[PDB]
Amino acid sequence: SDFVVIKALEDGVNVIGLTRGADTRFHHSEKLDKGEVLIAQFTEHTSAIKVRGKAYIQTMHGVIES
Amino acid sequence: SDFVVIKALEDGVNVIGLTRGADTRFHHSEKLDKGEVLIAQFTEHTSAIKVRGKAYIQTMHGVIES
Amino acid sequence: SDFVVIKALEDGVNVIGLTRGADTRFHHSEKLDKGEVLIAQFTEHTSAIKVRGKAYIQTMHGV
Amino acid sequence: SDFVVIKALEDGVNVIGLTRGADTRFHHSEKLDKGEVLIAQFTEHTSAIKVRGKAYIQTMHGVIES
Amino acid sequence: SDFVVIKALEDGVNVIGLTRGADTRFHHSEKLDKGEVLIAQFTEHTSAIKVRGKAYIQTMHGVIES
Amino acid sequence: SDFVVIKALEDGVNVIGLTRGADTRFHHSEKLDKGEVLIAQFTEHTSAIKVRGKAYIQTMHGV
Amino acid sequence: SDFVVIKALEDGVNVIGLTRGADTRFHHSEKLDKGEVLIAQFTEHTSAIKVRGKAYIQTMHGV
Amino acid sequence: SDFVVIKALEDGVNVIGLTRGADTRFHHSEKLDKGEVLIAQFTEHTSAIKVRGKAYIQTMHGVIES
Amino acid sequence: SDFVVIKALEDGVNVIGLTRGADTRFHHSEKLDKGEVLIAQFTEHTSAIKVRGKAYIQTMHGVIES
Amino acid sequence: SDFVVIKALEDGVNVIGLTRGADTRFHHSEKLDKGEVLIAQFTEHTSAIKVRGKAYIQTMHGVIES
Amino acid sequence: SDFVVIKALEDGVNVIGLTRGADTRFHHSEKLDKGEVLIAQFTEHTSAIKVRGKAYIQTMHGV
Amino acid sequence: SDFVVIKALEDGVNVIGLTRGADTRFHHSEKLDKGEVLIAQFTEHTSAIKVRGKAYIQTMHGVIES
Ligand SMILES: N[C@@H](Cc1c[nH]c2ccccc12)C(=O)O
Ligand SMILES: N[C@@H](Cc1c[nH]c2ccccc12)C(=O)O
Ligand SMILES: N[C@@H](Cc1c[nH]c2ccccc12)C(=O)O
Ligand SMILES: N[C@@H](Cc1c[nH]c2ccccc12)C(=O)O
Ligand SMILES: N[C@@H](Cc1c[nH]c2ccccc12)C(=O)O
Ligand SMILES: N[C@@H](Cc1c[nH]c2ccccc12)C(=O)O
Ligand SMILES: N[C@@H](Cc1c[nH]c2ccccc12)C(=O)O
Ligand SMILES: N[C@@H](Cc1c[nH]c2ccccc12)C(=O)O
Ligand SMILES: N[C@@H](Cc1c[nH]c2ccccc12)C(=O)O
Ligand SMILES: N[C@@H](Cc1c[nH]c2ccccc12)C(=O)O
Ligand SMILES: N[C@@H](Cc1c[nH]c2ccccc12)C(=O)O
Ligand SMILES: N[C@@H](Cc1c[nH]c2ccccc12)C(=O)O
Repeated sequence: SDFVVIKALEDGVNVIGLTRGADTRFHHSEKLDKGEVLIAQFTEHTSAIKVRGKAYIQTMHGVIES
Repeated sequence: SDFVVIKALEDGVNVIGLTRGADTRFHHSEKLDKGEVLIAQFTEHTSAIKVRGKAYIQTMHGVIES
Repeated sequence: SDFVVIKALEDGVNVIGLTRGADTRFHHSEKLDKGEVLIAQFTEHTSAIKVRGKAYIQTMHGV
Repeated sequence: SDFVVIKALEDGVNVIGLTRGADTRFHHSEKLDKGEVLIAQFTEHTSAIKVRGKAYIQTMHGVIES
Repeated sequence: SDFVVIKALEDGVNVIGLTRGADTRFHHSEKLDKGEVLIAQFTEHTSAIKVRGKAYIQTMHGVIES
Repeated sequence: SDFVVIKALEDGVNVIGLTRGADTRFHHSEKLDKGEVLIAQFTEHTSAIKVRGKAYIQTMHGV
Repeated sequence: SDFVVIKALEDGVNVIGLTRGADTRFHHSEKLDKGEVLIAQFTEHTSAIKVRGKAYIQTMHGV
Repeated sequence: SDFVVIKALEDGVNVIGLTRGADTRFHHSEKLDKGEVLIAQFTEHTSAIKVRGKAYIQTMHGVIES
Repeated sequence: SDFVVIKALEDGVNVIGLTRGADTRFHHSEKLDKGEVLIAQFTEHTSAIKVRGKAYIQTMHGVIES
Repeated sequence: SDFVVIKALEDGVNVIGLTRGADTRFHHSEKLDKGEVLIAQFTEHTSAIKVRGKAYIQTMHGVIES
Repeated sequence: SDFVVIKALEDGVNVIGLTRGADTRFHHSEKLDKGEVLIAQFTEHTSAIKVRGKAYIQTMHGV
Repeated sequence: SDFVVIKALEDGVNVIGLTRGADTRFHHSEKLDKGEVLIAQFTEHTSAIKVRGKAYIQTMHGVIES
């Protein structure tokens, strides 16, 4: 099962889960302060993930650092 | 399931999901402002993804940037 | 399932999906303007994809 | 599921699908003008593919350029 | 399913499918003129493929040319 | 199933498990003191893990 | 299923299929003339293949 | 199933199993004195493992030592 | 399904199939003259193969040449 | 199915199996004298293995020599 | 299923199979004389193998 | 299924199959004279193979010769 690693590079980063299904809305926003890490899966309820703010992101595809 | 990473390189990038099935229409357009990232799977409802605007994109096949 | 990445290098690139089944016709053509990207899977309804117009294209086999 | 990429290197290339089953006949011919690309799967209805005209062809086995 | 790529290097190459099952006979012969290509799977009906004429052939095992 | 290796590099590192399902809340926070290690899986109940505090972290994607 | 690639380097190469089962006999011999190619699978009916005559042969193990 | 190797580098190292399920508590603490090794799987009952004390640890992800 | 390639390096090579089951006896011996090749599978009826005479043998493990 | 190789580097090494299930206790201790080797699987009854004494240990993760 | 290759480098090497299950005892010890080889699988009845005596041993993890 | 290649390097090599199950006895001994080869699988009836005599042996793990 696929997952995303997000490390915040500043205060106030948001990681937002978008709902799986015919409809798409934000179901949760997790706040990260500078240096906090979130390792989040794709799930039965989450089929897309949006990241706002300067962040280091790893997935199976590789890395993107803000 | 396969997924795409999109990093917006300018304001107002749109990531659009196209419906799976006999019919094809846009079901959702997620706006991304500069530096924001979307990690989005293909799903039961989305079998094609369209990106408009300056974006850095990674898939299983590699990177596509501009 | 397998997918193709198409980036339009001109305006009006057509990504044309062809029907899975005994019959072969286009059921959808998605237009891409210069610099726009489509990542499109093979699916229950699409078993062949045609690209008309100048495009950078990636598949599992390469670019 | 296996697939073939065909890029036409001249006008009037034909990509022809041959029927799956005990009988073999052409069920469809798709025309490609110079520079047009066809990415076609093997399917429930297509077990062989014939290409006529100068074409660049990729499969899992590698490349043949006319 | 496994497949074979055949590129005809002269006019009048024949790609022949041999029947799967207790009995073995030719069920189809596809003629290829010079530069024409056939990508052909093994199937429920075809368990051996015969090539006659000058051909460049790729399989999973490699290339065989002349 | 997939797992994460967290080594605390300060006292009071919190490894926070978030609920699998429609709702997202923390159901458990495991505290790690400096030098202590937690190897934690994704499971039926945990679909996201947050680490608060300075930590060396390994996943399938790298450190 | 596994297959063998035989290219005849003389006239009258015989590719001989032997019966899968308790009994072992040839059920088919396919003749190849010089330069002709047979790509032949193992199947429900063929569990051993014999090549008589000079031939270039590829399998999963090499040439 | 995935497993962890722990080698104690001092007396009194504890390897603790945390319960799988909605609830999370310690169910067992195995003490390791210097040079002693535990190879421990994740299981139906254990979905997280905690190490306290100076240890050399190997997992699928690599080594972690001190 | 596993298989053995045998090429005879002299006249009179024998490739012998030993029966699968509680009992073990030779069920067939195939003769190979110099330069003849046998590609033989392990099967429902054959769980061991004996080769007598100077032969070049390939399996998944590699090569043995007499 | 995963397994551990233990070679004793002194007399009196013990390899101890810990029970699978909600409860954890030692179910068996196998003694190894210097140079004796134990190759032990994880099983329906054993989910953790403890080694006491100077030992060379290999698992899928690599080697630890006392 | 997984297997071990034992080559005896002295006379009287014992390859000892231990019972799969709740109980652990030896159910079989196969003696090897110098230079003799045993290739032995893990099975429904054997979940641990002990080698007593000087031996060259290969597993999936190496020698 | 896994298999072993044995090449006899002297007359009178024996390849012995040991029974699978709760009981262990020899069920078959195949004699190999010099240069003769046996390729033998593990099976429903054979879960250990013993070689006596000078032999070159290949398995999935590598080669063992003398
Ligand atoms: N509700 C959408 C979410 C989604 C996933 N991938 C997307 C790509 C573009 C737009 C929306 C999405 C779905 O499950 O299909
Ligand atoms: N509704 C279409 C969407 C699609 C996927 N790939 C395509 C390629 C071309 C055109 C449309 C598509 C389908 O599910 O099949
Ligand atoms: N309707 C055809 C479409 C197709 C796929 N691959 C092809 C190759 C050639 C011609 C047509 C096709 C089918 O599903 O089989
Ligand atoms: N109708 C044939 C088509 C075919 C596939 N591979 C071939 C090779 C040779 C000749 C015909 C074929 C079949 O399904 O079997
Ligand atoms: N009881 C929790 C244990 C757990 C696993 N990974 C975690 C990460 C953080 C907190 C707790 C956990 C569960 O099975 O899901
Ligand atoms: N309850 C959410 C937790 C979650 C997983 N990945 C996420 C990414 C973003 C936001 C929330 C999450 C879920 O199971 O889907
Ligand atoms: N009718 C034969 C065709 C065949 C496949 N491989 C062969 C090798 C030799 C001779 C015939 C064959 C079968 O299906 O088994
Ligand atoms: N009828 C035999 C054919 C065979 C396959 N491999 C062999 C090796 C040796 C001798 C005969 C064979 C069988 O199906 O088992
Ligand atoms: N009848 C035996 C044949 C066999 C396979 N591997 C062996 C190794 C040694 C001796 C005999 C065998 C069986 O099916 O098990
Ligand atoms: N009875 C425990 C044994 C165990 C496995 N891994 C562990 C890690 C730590 C403590 C105990 C264990 C179980 O089956 O889950
Ligand atoms: N009858 C034993 C044979 C065996 C396999 N591996 C062993 C190792 C040691 C002793 C005996 C064995 C069993 O099937 O389990
Ligand atoms: N009867 C034990 C044998 C065993 C396997 N691995 C072990 C490790 C240590 C001690 C005993 C064992 C079991 O099946 O589980």
